[PDB]
Amino acid sequence: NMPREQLGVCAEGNLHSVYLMFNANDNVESQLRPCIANVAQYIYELTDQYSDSAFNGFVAIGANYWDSLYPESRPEMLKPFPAMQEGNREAPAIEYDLFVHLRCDRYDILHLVANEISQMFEDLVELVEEERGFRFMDSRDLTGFVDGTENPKGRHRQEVALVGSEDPEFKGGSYIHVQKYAHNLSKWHRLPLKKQEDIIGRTKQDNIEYESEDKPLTSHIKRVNLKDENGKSIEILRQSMPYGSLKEQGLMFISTCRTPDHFEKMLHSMVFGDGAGNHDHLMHFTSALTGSSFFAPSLDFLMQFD
Amino acid sequence: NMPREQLGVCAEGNLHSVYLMFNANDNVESQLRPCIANVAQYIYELTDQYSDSAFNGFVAIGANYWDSLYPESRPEMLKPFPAMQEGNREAPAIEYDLFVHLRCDRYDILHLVANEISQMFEDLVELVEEERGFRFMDSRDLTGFVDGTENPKGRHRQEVALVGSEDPEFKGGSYIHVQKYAHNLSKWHRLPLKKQEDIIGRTKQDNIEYESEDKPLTSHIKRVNLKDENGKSIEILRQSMPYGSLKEQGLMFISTCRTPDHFEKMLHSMVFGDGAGNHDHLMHFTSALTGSSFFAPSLDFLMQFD
Ligand code: HEM
Ligand code: HEM
Ligand code: NA
Ligand code: NA
Repeated sequence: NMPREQLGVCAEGNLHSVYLMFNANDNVESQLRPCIANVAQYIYELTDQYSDSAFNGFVAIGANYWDSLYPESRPEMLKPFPAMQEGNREAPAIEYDLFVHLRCDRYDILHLVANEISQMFEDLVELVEEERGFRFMDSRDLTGFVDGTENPKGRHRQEVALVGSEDPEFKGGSYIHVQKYAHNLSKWHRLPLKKQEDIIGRTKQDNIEYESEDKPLTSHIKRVNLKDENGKSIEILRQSMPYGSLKEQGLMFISTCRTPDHFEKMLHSMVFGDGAGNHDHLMHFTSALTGSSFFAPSLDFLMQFD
Repeated sequence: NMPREQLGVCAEGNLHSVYLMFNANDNVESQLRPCIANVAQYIYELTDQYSDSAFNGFVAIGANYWDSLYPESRPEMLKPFPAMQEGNREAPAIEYDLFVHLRCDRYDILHLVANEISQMFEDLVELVEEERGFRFMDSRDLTGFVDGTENPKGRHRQEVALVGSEDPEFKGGSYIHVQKYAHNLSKWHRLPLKKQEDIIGRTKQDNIEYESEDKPLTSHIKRVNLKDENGKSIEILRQSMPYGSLKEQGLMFISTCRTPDHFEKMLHSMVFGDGAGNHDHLMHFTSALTGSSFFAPSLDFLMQFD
């Protein structure tokens, strides 16, 4: 298995993270492609340098810019963010050329690395968005509920997240989708505890999954636990973290997967619901401000250039 | 000594911090004064609740708003930020009604506390500025030099920072000045090491103070180490931390002192220099974007209301 996946795609959780969205200047693709190689490599190398603080990271590339940078070849299923909307439940698409996802248990080291990576890009791209993620309590979303529990574990993570020999040229790569969710915390926190629990489908403190028969059809976990046309579970590996500040704060939702339709099917099920009009009531409490599709290739793919 | 100083004024350093600047709505002083009491108290109480992560904090009150909130009485020496400027060396004044200074070795807890404090203010004030500070490496400024070394230590901190029986009514309070310094890091980091060291007056890595005779008259430490009309050292207790992000980043300079002219004399010496036109060359590398004067009273002063 010659291609090497970037280490931050499947990494276990961290106390802190940085999210950097760049858009490229006109006609710079000849110069960026090798510069992206250096950055990808550096990010990999930093895993070992900063092992002490579990550093890890990845560089991913926007769906709408792939063909300016990599015109000769393409991931089989790559496409733009799947915009959708019903009522107040809006999932907009806002694409960026490049995404740099950085993680560590030390914040000072991410500040340093970010500064460094920014200098690596020279005057070839513009920084468009920057946000900083943080672990909240014992891996909780700012809603006060534990986020992460039913994620793939150990080697299953690789199985779920990484492209394999279905697409030989891009094996080691992952399909990435990012939604910046701005929570309405004042509205949420006026809910009685039982309502909160009924919206997620788990108890808050102890984080105990409801029994099947007890899960409401409008609950987050009922809506995003799907099975394929053959009964098999349809999974993703999420890497999301709380983010923001008083002005604006919520979840930086990140999906990683060997196929892009897993996230889409889940999102459809959340916005549009089950078919008897049972949608995801969690969506009454937060708003997705962005929606971006990327591909994060293997290191080896990124490096074959200049 | 009945008045109790707020615990965050003299606190030892922390890994993280939040800085919140609020301006009050029209004619709300009757309602704010007791609400400020609750907030001050809460911040104190949180020192014990979150001892595990060395939590501490203070609420301070702008020079230009003191008399709307506390018309009956005033700190003896309280006045606006001492604006000054020569050449490109600008120290502007931008005052805010209230400052909430929060600190902790855990960032998640500060996010929570900030959210909470914001809700305490209701619709009586507007949030105007928020920034987050962080320890960089072994307590270094983003210049790569250790910041803090010659600060007062142990009980001397209290001696330097806190008003005493010179002003009985406000004993336990401190005079606070805040400058948001935006560093030009690209410019700084093109300096050869010896130049950097010559600008600060200490060696970078080992942080060794230059000998007197070797300190250049334009070096930061030469300029801000002053003696009074009787030879005695003129001190302040700084509580500054690195802050910001790629868009903008530098030092959140914070001075705390029992008298406000200490910081002023230092700042004058930095901007205007020694008198043979030897100013502080550090100022060629960073720009002070804000300049705010506050008073942080004792808890007991703040609490005597409604
Ligand atoms: C405001 C944004 C969101 C929040 C606060 C949130 C929160 C949660 C929480 C608390 C859980 C239960 C703990 C766990 O099993 O991980 C969960 C489960 C899950 N979420 Fe979300 N989520 C959000 C958005 C999304 C989105 C947009 C998707 C997909 C497009 C998604 C997919 C999933 C999946 C696949 C599970 C595991 C369910 C299972 O199989 O048991 N989440 N989420
Ligand atoms: C860009 C903003 C600033 C930076 C990066 C900076 C950095 C430093 C550094 C690296 C030191 C030496 C280590 C130490 O003894 O603490 C120092 C010392 C000091 N600084 Fe600054 N400083 C800044 C602004 C200021 C300002 C605005 C003042 C006063 C208005 C000030 C007052 C002092 C004092 C009193 C000392 C101790 C000097 C001594 O007695 O040895 N600093 N500063
Ligand atoms: Na490098
Ligand atoms: Na409270």
